[PDB]
Amino acid sequence: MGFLSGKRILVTGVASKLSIAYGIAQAMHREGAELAFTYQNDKLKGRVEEFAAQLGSDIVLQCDVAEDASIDTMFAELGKVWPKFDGFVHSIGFAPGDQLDGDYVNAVTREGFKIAHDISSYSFVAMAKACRSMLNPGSALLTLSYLGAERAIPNYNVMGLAKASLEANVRYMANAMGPEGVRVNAISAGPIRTLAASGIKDFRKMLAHCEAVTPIRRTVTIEDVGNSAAFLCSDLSAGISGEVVHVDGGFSIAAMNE
Amino acid sequence: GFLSGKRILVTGVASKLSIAYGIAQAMHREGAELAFTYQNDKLKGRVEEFAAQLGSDIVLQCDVAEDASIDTMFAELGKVWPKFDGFVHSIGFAPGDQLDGDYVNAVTREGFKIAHDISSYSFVAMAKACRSMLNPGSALLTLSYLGAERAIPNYNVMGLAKASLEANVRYMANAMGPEGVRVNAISAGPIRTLASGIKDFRKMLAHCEAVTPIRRTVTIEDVGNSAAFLCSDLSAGISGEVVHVDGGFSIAAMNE
Ligand SMILES: NC(=O)c1ccc[n+]([C@@H]2O[C@H](COP(=O)([O-])OP(=O)(O)OC[C@H]3O[C@@H](n4cnc5c(N)ncnc54)[C@H](O)[C@@H]3O)[C@@H](O)[C@H]2O)c1
Ligand SMILES: NC(=O)c1ccc[n+]([C@@H]2O[C@H](COP(=O)([O-])OP(=O)(O)OC[C@H]3O[C@@H](n4cnc5c(N)ncnc54)[C@H](O)[C@@H]3O)[C@@H](O)[C@H]2O)c1
Ligand SMILES: Cc1c(CN(C)C(=O)CCc2cnc3c(c2)CCC(=O)N3)oc2ccccc12
Ligand SMILES: Cc1c(CN(C)C(=O)CCc2cnc3c(c2)CCC(=O)N3)oc2ccccc12
Repeated sequence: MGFLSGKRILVTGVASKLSIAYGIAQAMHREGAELAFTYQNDKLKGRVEEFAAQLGSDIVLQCDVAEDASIDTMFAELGKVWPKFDGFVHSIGFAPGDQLDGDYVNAVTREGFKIAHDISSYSFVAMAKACRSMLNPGSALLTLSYLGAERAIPNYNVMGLAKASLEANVRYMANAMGPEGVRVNAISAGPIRTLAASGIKDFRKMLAHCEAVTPIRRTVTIEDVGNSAAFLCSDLSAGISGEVVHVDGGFSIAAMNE
Repeated sequence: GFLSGKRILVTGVASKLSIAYGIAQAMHREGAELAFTYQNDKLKGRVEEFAAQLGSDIVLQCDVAEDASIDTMFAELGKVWPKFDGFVHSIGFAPGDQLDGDYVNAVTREGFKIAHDISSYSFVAMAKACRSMLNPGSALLTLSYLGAERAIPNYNVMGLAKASLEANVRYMANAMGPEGVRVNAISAGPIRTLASGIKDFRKMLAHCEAVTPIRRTVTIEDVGNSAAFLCSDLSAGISGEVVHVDGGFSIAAMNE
């Protein structure tokens, strides 16, 4: 048996075999976790049920994180099979496409700001509120952030604020839930070409420039972050809570190349 | 006055204890011309009174929850200050219920929505509205708290809003830099005002004094001076920065 052996983990945001959530699910199953999955729309229902079936999982439940009721119904359905379980992965992020186009202060709008912060930052607590009573002692919660939280990156715009809010969310959640044996962490992942990479401007050239100046000298993959994710949600990470772990290849800690 | 020749809009003054009151009169002392805003009909009188005490005639209605109110405010300001040299963003709010006890139990979607709407978005929304009017060498300022960067009990979602605000500072600074605009934040230490009203320690909290390097909590005058400096040409080399004005409380750990 590998680590995460006796663990039951819920994985959100699996929209593709390219999704970060797929890479994470693969690693967690390889390490022997019993998984459950969610999907937003009925367009995804077909795909997620198969990825879940490949990974050996009967549990595949709809959930749009915009709605408090949707979240409650999902954890009620999950309760029928998983009365208690050992945490979940928050791999959801959205902001109206047009918000990420050009100059930040031009693009940004009150509604763009709301949706971005609601879906990418609050969604994480909403979900933790709904299943708090089901979490086992020693359980672990994980989310995914980007360097845009810490720095001003062109055309990332409002998402950077949502991610900043999210990283603070990890901190407060970890602090609130610590005492009851629950750890909350985040992975600040490097740039990967997934469903969130389109229709982003200059994404090809951005990865090329990013792979030249990142110390490890390659762009990170969904396997690398899946591995860290599995570790963060495992008892090997029992001493880590409220932390924003950079699975960056070392990009963020360098400056001025070449 | 190192702030002389500058016209700066100060918001969020509602009391002599108010943090913007300290900033305004520090800004006044250094020869700046000031304009003010008030959120409510309730505040109008007090903001008019202090505006008069600082030699200002420009006092305008502005609720930053409404885009129309902001645009009407800057439209009304345009008639007197067609162009000016930036503003001070001393505004924050979450429903009171949100700032009490366990964060996860306290927080709601609506409480999160308002917290972020009023405390973070309003800052850029205001910049958005007056971007046309901002002179080269203009400077924007906002006020934050350590709860952005660490988990403070009973600060709760305000910490998330503040974190968003501090990120907003960097993005605003990066976007508006090329047009000669600077955008920074003062992360102030705890002060007795607001308004902070109905907050649990609080005086227990106010005993940071024992743990804070300078052996006291920071004052409205300390923040006022720093804010004046940050909005002057003296701080021409500083942009997108979160300057901690809390007597070095943030940089210390385990002082008994
Ligand atoms: N470059 C990257 O791709 C990158 C880097 C760092 C962090 N991340 C983060 O990782 C997470 C996954 O992003 P990705 O790009 O790897 O794959 P992705 O594009 O599939 O992620 C988006 C996910 O959001 C879900 N979704 C959208 N809105 C929803 C909502 N309100 N409720 C429920 N489901 C909804 C979809 O199922 C989808 O899987 C995001 O939070 C993203 O911010 C990605
Ligand atoms: N006092 C502290 O302990 C402390 C510490 C660090 C930072 N700050 C920050 O300083 C700023 C002002 O706080 P203060 O201590 O001066 O108390 P205060 O109560 O005087 O300031 C809050 C201000 O928000 C304004 N306001 C509320 N909702 C509004 C809206 N939608 N539109 C327009 N105006 C609205 C009020 O008029 C008021 O002037 C806040 O942003 C707070 O986050 C305060
Ligand atoms: C990296 C990187 C990403 C990936 N990433 C870390 C993200 O957080 C992406 C977030 C995202 C949120 N909402 C939407 C989209 C992407 C695409 C299309 C859409 O309609 N909505 O996106 C960027 C956008 C601009 C700059 C860099 C990046
Ligand atoms: C310091 C400090 C403050 C002050 N501060 C830095 C803040 O950033 C905001 C305080 C605040 C924001 N919104 C409201 C209230 C206080 C009271 C009543 C109300 O209706 N809304 O508040 C705290 C709350 C808990 C712990 C510390 C603090």
